[PDB]
Amino acid sequence: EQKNAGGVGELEKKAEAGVQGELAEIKKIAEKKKDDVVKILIETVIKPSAEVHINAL
Amino acid sequence: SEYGAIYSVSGPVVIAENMIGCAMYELVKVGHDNLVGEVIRIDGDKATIQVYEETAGLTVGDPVLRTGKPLSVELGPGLMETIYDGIQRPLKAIKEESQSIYIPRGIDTPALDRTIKWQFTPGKFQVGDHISGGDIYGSVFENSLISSHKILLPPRSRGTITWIAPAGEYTLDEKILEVEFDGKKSDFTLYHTWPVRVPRPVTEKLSADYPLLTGQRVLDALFPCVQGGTTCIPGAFGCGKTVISQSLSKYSNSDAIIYVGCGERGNEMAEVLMEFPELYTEMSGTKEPIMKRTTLVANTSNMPVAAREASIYTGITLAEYFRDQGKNVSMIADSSSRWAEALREISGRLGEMPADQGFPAYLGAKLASFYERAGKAVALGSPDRTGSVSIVAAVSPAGGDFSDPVTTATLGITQVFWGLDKKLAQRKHFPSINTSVSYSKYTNVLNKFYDSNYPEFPVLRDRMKEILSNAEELEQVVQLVGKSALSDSDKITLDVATLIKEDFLQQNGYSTYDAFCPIWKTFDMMRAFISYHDEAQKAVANGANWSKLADSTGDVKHAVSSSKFFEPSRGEKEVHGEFEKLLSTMQ
Amino acid sequence: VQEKKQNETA
Amino acid sequence: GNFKSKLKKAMLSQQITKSTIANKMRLKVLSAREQSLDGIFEETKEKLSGIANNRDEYKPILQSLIVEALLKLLEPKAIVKALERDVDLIESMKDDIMREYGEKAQRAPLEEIVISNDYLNKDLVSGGVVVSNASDKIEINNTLEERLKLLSEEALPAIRLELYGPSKTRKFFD
Amino acid sequence: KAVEQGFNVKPRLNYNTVSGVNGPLVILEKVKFPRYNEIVNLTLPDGTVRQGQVLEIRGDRAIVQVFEGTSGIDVKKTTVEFTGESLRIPVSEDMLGRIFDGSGRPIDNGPKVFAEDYLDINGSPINPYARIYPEEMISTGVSAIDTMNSIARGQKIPIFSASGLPHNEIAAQICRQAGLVRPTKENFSIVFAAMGVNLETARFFKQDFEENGSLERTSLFLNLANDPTIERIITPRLALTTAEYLAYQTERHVLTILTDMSSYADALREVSAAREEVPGRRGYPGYMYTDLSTIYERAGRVEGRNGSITQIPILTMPNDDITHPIPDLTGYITEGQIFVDRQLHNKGIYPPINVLPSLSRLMKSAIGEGMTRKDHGDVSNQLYAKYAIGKDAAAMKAVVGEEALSIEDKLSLEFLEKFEKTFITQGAYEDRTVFESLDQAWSLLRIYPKEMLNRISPKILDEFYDR
Ligand SMILES: Nc1ncnc2c1ncn2[C@@H]1O[C@H](COP(=O)(O)OP(=O)(O)O)[C@@H](O)[C@H]1O
Ligand SMILES: [Mg+2]
Repeated sequence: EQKNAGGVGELEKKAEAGVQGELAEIKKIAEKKKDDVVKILIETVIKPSAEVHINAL
Repeated sequence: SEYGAIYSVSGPVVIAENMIGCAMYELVKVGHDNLVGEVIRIDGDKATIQVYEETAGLTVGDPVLRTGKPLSVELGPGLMETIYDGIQRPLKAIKEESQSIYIPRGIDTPALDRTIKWQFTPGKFQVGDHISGGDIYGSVFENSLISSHKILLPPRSRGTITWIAPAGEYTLDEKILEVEFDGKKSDFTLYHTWPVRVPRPVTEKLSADYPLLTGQRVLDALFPCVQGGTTCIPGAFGCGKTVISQSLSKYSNSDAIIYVGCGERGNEMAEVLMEFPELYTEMSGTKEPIMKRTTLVANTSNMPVAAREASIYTGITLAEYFRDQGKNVSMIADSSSRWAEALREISGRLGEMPADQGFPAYLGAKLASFYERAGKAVALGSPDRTGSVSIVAAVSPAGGDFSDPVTTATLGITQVFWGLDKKLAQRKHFPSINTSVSYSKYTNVLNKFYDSNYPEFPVLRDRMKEILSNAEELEQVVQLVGKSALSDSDKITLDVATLIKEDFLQQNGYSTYDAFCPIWKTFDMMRAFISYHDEAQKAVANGANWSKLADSTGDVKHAVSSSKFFEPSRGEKEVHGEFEKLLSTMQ
Repeated sequence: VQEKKQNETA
Repeated sequence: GNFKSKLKKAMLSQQITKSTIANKMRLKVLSAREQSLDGIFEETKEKLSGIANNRDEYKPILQSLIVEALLKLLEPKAIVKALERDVDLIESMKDDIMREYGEKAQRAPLEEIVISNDYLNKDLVSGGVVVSNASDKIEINNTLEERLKLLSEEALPAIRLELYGPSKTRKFFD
Repeated sequence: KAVEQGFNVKPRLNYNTVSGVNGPLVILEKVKFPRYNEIVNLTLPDGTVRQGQVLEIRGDRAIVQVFEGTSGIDVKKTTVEFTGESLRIPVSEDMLGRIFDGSGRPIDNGPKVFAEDYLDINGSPINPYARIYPEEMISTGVSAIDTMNSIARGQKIPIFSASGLPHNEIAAQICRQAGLVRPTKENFSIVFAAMGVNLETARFFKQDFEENGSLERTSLFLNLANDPTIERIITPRLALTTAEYLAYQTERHVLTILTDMSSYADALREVSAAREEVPGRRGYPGYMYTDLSTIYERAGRVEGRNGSITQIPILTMPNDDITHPIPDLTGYITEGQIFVDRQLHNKGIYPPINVLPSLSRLMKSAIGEGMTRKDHGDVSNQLYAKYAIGKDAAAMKAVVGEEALSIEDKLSLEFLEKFEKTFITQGAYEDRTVFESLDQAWSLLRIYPKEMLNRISPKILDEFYDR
């Protein structure tokens, strides 16, 4: 019965291949929407919220 | 201006500055969310506020708006069959408005539904008549159980009815009465607000003389309460203080129930909202949901500690309002020790000197003032009506110790003490009432009632108390020296007391035959048990062997024990067959 | 506790 | 009994190997997503540096940052740490900053603005200022790097909606 | 959307005005509009960053409790930055299958959580009108719980144990075997918070989640006994905000256990003593019922969401004293308690659950016609009656001997031996169905004659007493 250790040793490199589909999808989504995300990030960073505290009157 | 500023925040206590010209116990809106709080102390321009919401996020400098009014409760139609948030705002409407499973901070919702049209019908007063506070100037049909909700003038209002509305359907905001006093005209709708911290006036305080017939044999027979009395139920954390409270709310004589959950589970206020509609009362002549006459004041433990105090005021004020309509209300306050902990938590964060166990020195005064609101009274104004407010306060002693400050104070104040025993609750002996220490000071007055309905009741009660005390003292001996070293009389006493405990005092509150036990059934069972004891004592007194007689009369004992199982449904004189099928089948 | 409160915060 | 226990141990070893492989795959997906987000933020940092290097386009931003920090401090006198690149640019705009703080705070104009001789580390800071109380105790780090660092945490749930859209299981939002 | 408001930069004030450090507490002196309950970041002279919670504000003064401890903090070079918000945890369904600090930082070598939201760890009390009363019984597999202390899905029932007792094994068995008696048509998600536990306790729980494949469904929040003490005041709220997000936000039936909730009480007393507040019993804070109820009551079901939180806090009673403040106030807040007993444990029994101090507040409604079985309540009550009488027969035999205890006492001694050694005794990984456990209860009540089973009504005594 000890032979199943090799069987589990082979389980890696199988799901490591199945997950590459989702990894590629992540990369594609990044390449698509990264420009927009960066645009909003920049406009938020340089946009000033120059207002005093509410309680400062 | 009306705007002070938050100076300090610590737990539920907010100290605000620029609060000069602020009155004690005045409501205030704290912060930008407009959290409701009450000015508890004034020191110069600094006002200390107990916030009734979560203070997380409150900033120093946040506005504090005076409202000019005390913590008030709205009183009028639409009050039964409803559950409220410690303060007087409604939880169902809150859920419907916020469309969420939480209670938003600072949400404002009118306490009474202002869109329901109520069928007002004017009373006996006409234009030009003089009206004063408490005068029933009309009635509305609220529900099939509360078929005539009296419309009373506010207690502190007066004048000559300049105008009275005709019979018809009016919302709560529609004007119903105009009354001129000193040339000034005042307008009265179907509801009015009353300060929850001021007791509602009465013409005179009567003497409570009618029993508060719960469904429990031990509480009805051994330690009775009256309508208008004060009782406390100290106990540990699983001995049934909340099951007793709910059974009383279900089967008590009270025309209305104010169930206050001051710092309790939110699944125990949910079960009341689930079972009371499914439970019905034929006190109106037809089965009407007990919920139709039972309102709720849900303020769980996860909910602000400072609203555990506004939960107890709201409940007693509602009971006083309904007593002012001629009703015999029962306020069930589960728990009074959570309101005392809230005052211990406010006092500790407030700086003044703590007492014996951190409680304020004025805890006893607060409890006394709360319990002094209960009683039988003639209601202010005409028609002449009489009402009563009973208070059933569950105390939760820290560790089950009855020497606690809250428990000692309540025992000093209350007239009935239904002390619960944890050991009995573990055996599932329910109700787990400690007969050794529990007392009822209303047994003397109830004499009259018994002399009018059950003359043997006081004597039988005293006999059963004596038997139980003897058996308590004797079981201790038997636990060490054995039962065979006792006299036959002592063994009879032990057997009788065991039978009483396991069949008379023990009452399954979640069954059909023992969910409720009417007083006639209690009296019949008491007579049966005492007669069995007398028969055994006589049989052994004139010469007999109790050891064999127990086997000989085993079936008579079985019948006495099974008297418990009679269904009360076959009311009165069908169960009363036990008068012969039990007291003549033997004895 | 009482002594601390009285003699430090009063 | 020993044989049964040891076979149970073998089965549990098999199951644990399967579970560990699955967990490492899940963490691989999560780390890929995190690295994509980090790349987005790195590009944003490069763009912020570029904008900060454009003096004419950078001057209004720098004034707005200084005025915002001063409005948060609400101190009569302030100190401004800035890149040695911007000390000259800030010196030419002190009057504008003072007047703008006075008007936006509906308060008397700022009494005094020091420009600290301790310049921000140009290697790490690409723009903006650090505005400090007169005592140098209380400060606000209104730098482009710090602003982006704060946004990288405040805006994370919005970036996840932008990139990967709504989640199928979140049924109740709040 | 609501997430769109996150695209906003809010600069933070960095103060450097620390004026005192005593125990957990740091006092900071010249705050501008201090905010109650706000979270702050203390940068130490060493440069490490710690987090703290503003416990009190007074003018310009703020009192902050530092979760990671105040060691190494000085008044000169320590700066404190005020974030302006309370403590919010990032929450995604990708939290399931992950391990975090008591502060919510990943310790599985994975990345931070890609948040779908930042949810305040204090939550909000559920509207009592929005609550559903739990009535779906969970077969824990343990006869001492299923047959006499039956747990409903959505119930909050801790395990009152003590030290040297197998309360971790009992909780692991419950999590391992838990399921509905009548399945609706799925496995629980699990949220495990550990406060001040050993390393081998955490290892036991983690590897038993490994073994049963429930770790992919599990988020762990491990504050071990070598981690900061004050960080234990946030661990159970970060774990109950993650459990809540799965329970209502993702509609996931979840079972969330707050192991060593009793340890959290020690941290609450440490903070309270540092604040010199007026104490309760044994020095514990006078507000410990309100602090333990803001954790215990974050369980249950709600009307329109098909998810629940079943909470099993684990609580070790000092000196096995149930009147101690911690177990006492838990009993007054929770809907029952499974009482792990040292007398039964020394006596060789597992699970050493003493059913007499134990209770399930939601059992009455979870058992009966059509949903477990008709004899379940009567059988349970009769078993309690006979066990309470067998334990008093065994005390009378210890001082007096068998020769002077009645026949019923002998029957109760026999009942007590078989109850504890055959019914309450049960191997680990032995899953008994509520029906097998009722059949075994009927076999033990047959020891007695039909006439002394006086806590069973004649209808039930008729159908089951003779099978
Ligand atoms: N009269 C009774 N009949 C049956 N069970 C009862 C009775 N009284 C109490 N119990 C049981 O005791 C449990 C705990 O008591 P509870 O009502 O919560 O009171 P407390 O608040 O004092 O703990 C209840 O959930 C119920 O199972
Ligand atoms: Mg209670």
